[PDB]
Amino acid sequence: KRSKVEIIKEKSNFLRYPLNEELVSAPNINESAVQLIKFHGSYQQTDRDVQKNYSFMLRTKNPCGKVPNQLYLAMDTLADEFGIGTLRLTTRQTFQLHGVLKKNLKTVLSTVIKNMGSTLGACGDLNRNVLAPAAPYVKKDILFAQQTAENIAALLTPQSGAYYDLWVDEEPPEVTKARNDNGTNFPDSPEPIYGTQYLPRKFKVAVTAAGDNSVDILTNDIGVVVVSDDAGEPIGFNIYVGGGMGRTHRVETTFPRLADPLGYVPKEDILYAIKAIVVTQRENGRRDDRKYSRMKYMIDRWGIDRFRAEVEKYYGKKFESFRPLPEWQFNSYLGWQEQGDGKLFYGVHVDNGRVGGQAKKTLREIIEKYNLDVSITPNQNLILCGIDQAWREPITTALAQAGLLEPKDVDPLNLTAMACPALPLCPLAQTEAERGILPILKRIRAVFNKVGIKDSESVVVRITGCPNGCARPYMAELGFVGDGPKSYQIWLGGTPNQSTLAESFMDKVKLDDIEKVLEPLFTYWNGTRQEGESFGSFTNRTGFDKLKEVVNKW
Amino acid sequence: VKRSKVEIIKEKSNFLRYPLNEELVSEAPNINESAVQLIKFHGSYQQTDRDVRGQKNYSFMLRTKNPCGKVPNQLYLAMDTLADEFGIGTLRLTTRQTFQLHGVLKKNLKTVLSTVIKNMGSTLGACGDLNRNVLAPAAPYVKKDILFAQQTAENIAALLTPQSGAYYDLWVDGEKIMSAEEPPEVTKARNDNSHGTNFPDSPEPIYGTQYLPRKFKVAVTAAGDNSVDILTNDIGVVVVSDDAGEPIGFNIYVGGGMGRTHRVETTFPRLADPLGYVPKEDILYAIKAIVVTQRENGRRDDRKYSRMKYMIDRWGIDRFRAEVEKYYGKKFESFRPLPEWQFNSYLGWQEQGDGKLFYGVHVDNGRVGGQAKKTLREIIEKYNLDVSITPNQNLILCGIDQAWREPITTALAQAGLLEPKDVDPLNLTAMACPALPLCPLAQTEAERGILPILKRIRAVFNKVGIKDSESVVVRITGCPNGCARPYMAELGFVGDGPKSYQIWLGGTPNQSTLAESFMDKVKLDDIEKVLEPLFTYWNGTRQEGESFGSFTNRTGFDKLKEVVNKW
Amino acid sequence: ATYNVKLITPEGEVELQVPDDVYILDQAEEDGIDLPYSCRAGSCSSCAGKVVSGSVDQSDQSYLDDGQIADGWVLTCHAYPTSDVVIETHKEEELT
Ligand code: SRM
Ligand code: SRM
Ligand code: SF4
Ligand code: SF4
Ligand code: FES
Ligand SMILES: [Cl-]
Ligand SMILES: [Cl-]
Ligand SMILES: [Mg+2]
Ligand SMILES: [Mg+2]
Repeated sequence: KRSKVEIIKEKSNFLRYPLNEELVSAPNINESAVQLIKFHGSYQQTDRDVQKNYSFMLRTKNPCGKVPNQLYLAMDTLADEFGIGTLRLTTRQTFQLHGVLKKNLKTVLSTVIKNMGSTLGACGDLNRNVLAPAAPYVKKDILFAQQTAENIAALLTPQSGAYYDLWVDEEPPEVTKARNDNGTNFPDSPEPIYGTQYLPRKFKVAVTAAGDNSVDILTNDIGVVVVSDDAGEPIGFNIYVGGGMGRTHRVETTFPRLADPLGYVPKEDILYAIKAIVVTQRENGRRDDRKYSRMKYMIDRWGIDRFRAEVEKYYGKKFESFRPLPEWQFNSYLGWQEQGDGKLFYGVHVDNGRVGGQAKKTLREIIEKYNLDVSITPNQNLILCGIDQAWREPITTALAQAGLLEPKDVDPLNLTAMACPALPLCPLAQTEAERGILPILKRIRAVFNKVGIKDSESVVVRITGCPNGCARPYMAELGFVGDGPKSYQIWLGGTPNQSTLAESFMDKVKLDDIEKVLEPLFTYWNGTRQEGESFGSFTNRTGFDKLKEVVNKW
Repeated sequence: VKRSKVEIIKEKSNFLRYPLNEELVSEAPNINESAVQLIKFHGSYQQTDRDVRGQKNYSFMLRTKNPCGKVPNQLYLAMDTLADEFGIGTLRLTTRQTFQLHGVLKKNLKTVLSTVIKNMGSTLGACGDLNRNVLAPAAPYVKKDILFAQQTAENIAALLTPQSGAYYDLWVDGEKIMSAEEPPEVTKARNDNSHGTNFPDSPEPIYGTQYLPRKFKVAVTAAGDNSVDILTNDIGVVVVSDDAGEPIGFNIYVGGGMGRTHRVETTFPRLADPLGYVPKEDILYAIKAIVVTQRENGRRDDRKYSRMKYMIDRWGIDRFRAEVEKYYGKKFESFRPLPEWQFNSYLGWQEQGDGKLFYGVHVDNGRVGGQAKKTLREIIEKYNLDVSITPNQNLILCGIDQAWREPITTALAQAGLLEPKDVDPLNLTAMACPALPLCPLAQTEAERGILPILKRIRAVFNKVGIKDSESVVVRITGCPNGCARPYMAELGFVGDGPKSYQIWLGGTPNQSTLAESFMDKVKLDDIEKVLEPLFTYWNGTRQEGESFGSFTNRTGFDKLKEVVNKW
Repeated sequence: ATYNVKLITPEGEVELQVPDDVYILDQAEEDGIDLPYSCRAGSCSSCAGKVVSGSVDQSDQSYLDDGQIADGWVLTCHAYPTSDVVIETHKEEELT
């Protein structure tokens, strides 16, 4: 018993066939090609506002969210030349570029590859973009987190040259060495770790430094945390395993899950431990029903201790005990900040990561005129890196003129909010997210004002169009998860920190009825919160039973 | 909050008596809504004839309960006479091995049902929010696992028979019976509250005042024999035997159903999951436990989502098994390996295994009328035969002395009934539901449109060059409720408009596979436009002996739609 | 185009946003309003309503003749709204 996608991967000759023929046929491609083109970082979509108008979304690979100047410039131009005029920053520190016609697809990807970029493995049954702290801090543990993420991305990059064959016709030796060691490998294959069948499903890793949870670590297949040493010298990594947001409405055997603490490894061991984890998923882990394929389900089923022992077979030694860590703090990296080396960086707030019409033009003019590298954050924002102090004022002036605001001038709801693209181009969406979130945030602000909550107060709001959870709604203080054309499930219990799993509070709340739920919830928060207690902490301390009583009584 | 109108009706009815009892005897040709809902539980349905455009002409359909499809001689004779005397001159064999008798006037309803009850029959629970007819292998084989499947189905039917006595009170003023004592193992299983299944003080120890959330369907068979279309049922029970053919236990599947509704994608057909295995002595306890789990947990707010299939879809099979295990009082064992399913029609001349023969009579759509009907009744009466109804709407003449083979064969041929060899193979495995004119849920024809469709399928086959011994399972319904189990067809037509069908593909000759919807709103006139390219591509690229069903699943809808659009 | 569809039911007046390519009954259902039906394909009278104002497209139906359509009858299962429309529901027994 194996899924249709397994058979497709099997027959494809490492992701070439029949994609290769289909690419050069019709405005669309066949089902097999649709599945395969994902591994090369593109998705066939249709516009659901319209009557099948086909186009292709493309998604980049950018470990740590780092984007070289040359790539930003090419992406910016490609969006206008061959896309819909926008770049979409994502919750995994990546670009997406929507609306590409099939006849231009090879031109677009080839341009990406020739401009210090890649889409390889941006989708597919393989390692997705590896998260790291987006800020260009010079601090040691931050730099080391960033390097480690890059190493992991490279380690887990597909080695079949299928990508380069279709579209276009440095690596630290530690990575090559780790990749080549025998667990773990298929010694004679074009894919030493992935093999012919790749993974059972997408696989998501996040790396960070102790204390910094910009990366929403608990949500990933593997979370990697740099541990230091009283002087700030990295000595090793704590590891979490088995998080994921993906679930499906009315299928209670599907659920979001928080990664478990797995243990600690010395710094020199990291790539071996990671490969061991990946191989454990590769070998075990369901290929019959995609839906129960993510590593989270294997860990739910086995328990963390049996999983650890299995990983230890491929690692070749015992994980040490997970070391104590500081609390978790969310960091947006927005506004004007010091890198620590004399240069500045500026974090640009972007609602939903949607970079378009003028904001887009101005960003490109800045980036091009000062030759900046940039970085994408897991909250869909853009950091302008490596700024000389002398440039602070003209950059600030240019951004303000374009309508791009400093954090102090943005509603705090917006600063932490996220929504997925959903409609019109997502084929899974049940309702709006990106196109409906801004009016929702304004309504939340109006509920706060009516209730008497100060305009500096806020709550994390994350909206998706369906329960797949691409904006990580199940970590929100307030999550809306689309469950109908004009309705959302409301989730509560996430924290400002992203250290806590939300739970479903109510189903099928109609868009029009949102205030009927929110007003009593926030009235009770205002009325009985402890001093400075967040809505999230207040929700977990007070409990759903009391919150529902309050909602029903209203 | 949140309980359906039918729940409140059951609640107010004093175990299915009130206000049915007073409505039955009112002057009007119909009965009120509450009575309409209640009379189902006594095995009758108020209908109206949709061919007559200007005015509701009321009548009552009646459906029997015949576990395994077994029909005693006395009952066949009574049903045959009732159909002519009080009905519309036909008996309708069904996909659950039952009779239906259409067209009874309200004023004659009690006479008809009473006659059924006095003639070794029953309609109790043939409809309603309860256990429907229990399927078993229809053939009167003397083989042990077949006999045991049949006995088990009967025991289950009896176990899940309503106990209130309301039925006998309304139709027979309370009398009788005579009938067999119910086997004591059934009574014991039913009584028995050692695991909290029952309402100890109630006229309905299992069902209570509310009965089930919805109809509930069980099919029992022997390993290998899928005449019962097992995967489709709430519970599928499979007799497992040792190497010698001695029954040792049962595998159990749970949570199938066909019912869905157009443009409500939260409704769907579903295949039953393997649940596990129980030793043979445990069966009624396991089954009751499954039924009680549905009784306690199925949705009673919205009837569309009440069937057990939804509970299992939602909970998953493991959580469902643990819940059933509370009421069973012990663990299911692991589901044992089974041989591959095979469809059997049981048609033609065969051996029972004891020296007597049986003959399976092919009947298109189970519609027994005019002459075929007359001749069948003459044979059955002359030779005093018991008979059996199959889940493919056919009739088996059982217990035939070898000496009678020739005169029976002569009488049947004279009546225009045919042996399988003289039937188009498309007909042999085809089924349609009654749909129009008497089904209130029908959106188009099924039974009245299927025979011309089969002949047009045959003409597509001939044109394409496919041999006339080749076939595909065709099943047609007038709406998406799926009474002819179309979602298990190689070719299913499911009514979605006055003269249109949704076409479903991917079922297999075996009924081991769930079809998927291929195209919507295919007009009756356009059928060839879809079928010709499909069957051309089947003929052109099938593997040796590969069925249209397996060919469909191997080739995939993407490539089939491309082929259909190119055409 | 989405239209305001007013349904006057025996339990009360309810207001819904029904898109122009969605049947009236199908939206009611989505919004958890209990309306009557049986065939759900326009060939009977279970779902019959009366248009108080506005208009519907119900060409997919086949039961009602034209005098009845002119008289404002509507089969809610097979009607798309073509304007803001006000419809009395549960009106079958006003015929059969
Ligand atoms: C006669 C029979 C069809 C046949 O050609 O043989 C039949 C005929 C009707 N079925 Fe059925 N169903 C018959 C077996 C089935 C089956 C097959 C099976 O059970 O293996 C199914 C699909 C399996 C399932 O239950 O999902 C089936 C799914 C339905 C449904 C949808 C059920 C659901 O739970 O969604 C309805 C409507 C309802 O009850 O909601 C229904 C309702 C009806 C009604 C009674 C319409 C109604 O509710 O008033 C039918 C009357 C037609 C007429 O004028 O005679 N019938 N019905 C069936 C044989 C049954 C028997 O008990 O003796
Ligand atoms: C590709 C698709 C729809 C599809 O399958 O064709 C999709 C599939 C999915 C799907 C559906 C699937 O692929 O099965 C799922 C459910 C996966 C599962 O295992 O259950 C899903 C859970 C997420 C999750 C939850 C974590 C997880 O995987 O559980 C995350 C977050 C994370 O990784 O931290 C996520 C990160 C994005 N996901 Fe996602 N995701 C889509 C957008 C995104 C991006 C662009 C959202 C954003 O607002 O930033 C994502 C940013 C990520 C990136 O570049 O890699 C999206 C396209 C929408 C469009 O029109 O562009 N997706 N996406
Ligand atoms: S969460 Fe759902 S709707 Fe949103 S982008 Fe992901 S798949 Fe689409
Ligand atoms: S499938 Fe539909 S039309 Fe056919 S008998 Fe059943 S309910 Fe009636
Ligand atoms: S329900 Fe039959 S016409 Fe609408
Ligand atoms: Cl994704
Ligand atoms: Cl039925
Ligand atoms: Mg943002
Ligand atoms: Mg037949």
